[PDB]
Amino acid sequence: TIGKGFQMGNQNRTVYGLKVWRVNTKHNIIYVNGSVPGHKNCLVKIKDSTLPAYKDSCKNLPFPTYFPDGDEEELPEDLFDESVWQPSEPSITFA
Amino acid sequence: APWSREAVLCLYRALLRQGRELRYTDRDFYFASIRREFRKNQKLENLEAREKQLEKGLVFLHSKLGGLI
Amino acid sequence: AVQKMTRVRVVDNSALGSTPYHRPPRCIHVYNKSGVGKVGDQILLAIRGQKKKALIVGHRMPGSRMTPKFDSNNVVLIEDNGNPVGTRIKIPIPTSLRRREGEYSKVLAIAQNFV
Amino acid sequence: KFDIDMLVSLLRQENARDICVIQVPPEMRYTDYFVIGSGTSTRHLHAMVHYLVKMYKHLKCRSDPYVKIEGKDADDWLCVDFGSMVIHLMLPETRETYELEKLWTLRSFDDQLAQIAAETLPEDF
Amino acid sequence: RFLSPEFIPPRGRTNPLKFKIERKDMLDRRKVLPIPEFYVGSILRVTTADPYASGKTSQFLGICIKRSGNGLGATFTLRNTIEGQGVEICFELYNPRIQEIQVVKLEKRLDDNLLYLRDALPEYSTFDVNMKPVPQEACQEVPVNKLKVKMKPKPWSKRWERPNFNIKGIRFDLALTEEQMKEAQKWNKPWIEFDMMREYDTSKIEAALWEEIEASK
Amino acid sequence: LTLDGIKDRVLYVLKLYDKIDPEKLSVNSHFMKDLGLDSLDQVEIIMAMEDEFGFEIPDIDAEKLMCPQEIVDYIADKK
RNA sequence: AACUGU
RNA sequence: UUUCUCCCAGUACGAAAGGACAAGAGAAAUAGAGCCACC
Repeated sequence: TIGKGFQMGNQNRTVYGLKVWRVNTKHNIIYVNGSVPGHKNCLVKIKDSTLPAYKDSCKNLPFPTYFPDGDEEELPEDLFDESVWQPSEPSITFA
Repeated sequence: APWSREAVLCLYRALLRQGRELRYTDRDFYFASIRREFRKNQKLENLEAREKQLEKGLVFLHSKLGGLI
Repeated sequence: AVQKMTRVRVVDNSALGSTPYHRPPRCIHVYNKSGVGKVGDQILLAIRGQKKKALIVGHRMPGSRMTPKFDSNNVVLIEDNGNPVGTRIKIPIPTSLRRREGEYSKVLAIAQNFV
Repeated sequence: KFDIDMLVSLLRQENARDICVIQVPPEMRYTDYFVIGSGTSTRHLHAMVHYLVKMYKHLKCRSDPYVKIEGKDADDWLCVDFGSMVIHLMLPETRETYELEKLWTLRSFDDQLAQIAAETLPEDF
Repeated sequence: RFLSPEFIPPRGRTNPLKFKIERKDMLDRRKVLPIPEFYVGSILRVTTADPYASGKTSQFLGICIKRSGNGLGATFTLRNTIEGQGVEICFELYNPRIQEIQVVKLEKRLDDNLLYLRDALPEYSTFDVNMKPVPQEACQEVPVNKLKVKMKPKPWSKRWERPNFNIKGIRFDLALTEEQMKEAQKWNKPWIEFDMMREYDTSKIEAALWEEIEASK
Repeated sequence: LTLDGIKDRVLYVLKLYDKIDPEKLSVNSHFMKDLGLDSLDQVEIIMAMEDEFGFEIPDIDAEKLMCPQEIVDYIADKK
């Protein structure tokens, strides 16, 4: 966390249960719901959710990891969640 | 009293036809209320005030019973 | 942001609200778990020496984006039975009250002007 | 699906004495249809109000969530908010006093609108 | 060449890549929804999808009073008085629920911010919602309304008379004596206008943005 | 069409309306004076006749009829 | 009583 | 972290009157840890 000096902060903290909205493969940018502790441009540690509900999510994901070297199927540059409205899509009308 | 009493006969008659053409609403209430509207208001009015009442009814007539559905 | 004191305007045709009165209105209670009252939040208003429930329909506190910020605090009186005290509302009323959690159809069924 | 025509037919079955339906153009940011209903007595009001919701829940609307009933506490005015239509069920005497039909037929020209008055907030001293 | 304010990045340590990605989304969205050129003081009518209503859209008309935000998150506020109630709505340019944007009257006002119009007389802020679009000249600058608004009694939301606000669209003379201005001028901070540490130049950035925006087209 | 059928049917629709008192509801029964009808009162009187016989009567000449037999003739020649 | 960061 | 509503369901149960569980969903509230796209 951001340190505030004598008044504080500068303590390791973890935020749990943050969903991923989109991933940019070209720049390796992951879009994550909510806020993350620390200042902008601050390194963070990311690991799979440890909540009991999401005990085994790696079964439907690249189990060891994603290997671009294998290139089994080239992924899209920008990965979007189904609910997410991509830019250039038609204006949303609440019908 | 009216600028033209002829409009009233045409105005009132269409309201009754619309009531028979008005399905979703309760026909019984529409008939009684509409007849009240003429009886309550048209008995005594001034030319300027009457013009507003008849003008709104004319638009009421000409706009699918003024949106009554 | 309706809160302690907060001079308000009674947008209703209720006899107590309609009649002018000398005393500025000091709202007493906000019917919410939180202490701040916003649009659609029930509140208790003292009018003509009497206490009547009121529903907020406008506020001067800065609001969320894409919404109109009202220049006056507007309220509508609601009876104990749940029917509105007044049969008419004059100020434009936001239509978000319909989706807002609670019973707002009656008040909306009394609001002529919608923005 | 649950639509305007189905409910009004159901309203006829439960014998609503007064039914009024007002459509609203898209420009107005409110419900497509506003409906006003009447019933002889509070017991009749409760029965008809429950019937429409029970039919609504059975009649598909799985995508839509369950609709809570508003105004059941009041013995003279009950209102149910459905997805595309709002039905306000009251007594005949209660109906005429409120004049909901005038509100929507005359959006801003209803007579009782003028009857509203204002107030003051001056400094006492 | 009118470069919209949102494209201009603010000074900071934020990654330039974020702006490039944000601009791409902004440029791509602009194709879906046309964002007309407008300035504060212009009356606009904006069509937006209504979430509370079901399958219904609405148009709101008001004078543009303030522009804020940058990038995809940029928003604009337009003010109007409806049924005697002053209303200001902050519209996000790239929100998918804005169906269409129409500049009913493209014009500018004396000040870049018109929040003082709340303290001005209602007529200066009253605009007909149904007013039809007025003609505009493409090969001209937007008309600048130089009418000076009259204020309400001295108690205001903000002390516009102060040099910090420096509002040029207020009839201070009518409502304020010269002595009151001197009291307000006690906060002049004349050194501020002469300080070069508060100056940030985006002319080069603005010029560069123009080609990038046009290239995307 | 039967003129007598229209005469008694026109009288019948006039009889149906309740507000007017059929003290003398003759085939020549007048409206403004015999029935004491206001400007609006004659309106609905014509309307009841209009409903029975397929309407399409305009007031330009209806307010001039002033009696059931005259409308009977107007109905007879228009059918 | 109002007034204001009390 | 806690509360409320909904759902399950007017179902189970019960002669009726009346009326649940658990599981699931949505709202909030407070506490804790944070965050500045917007206001």
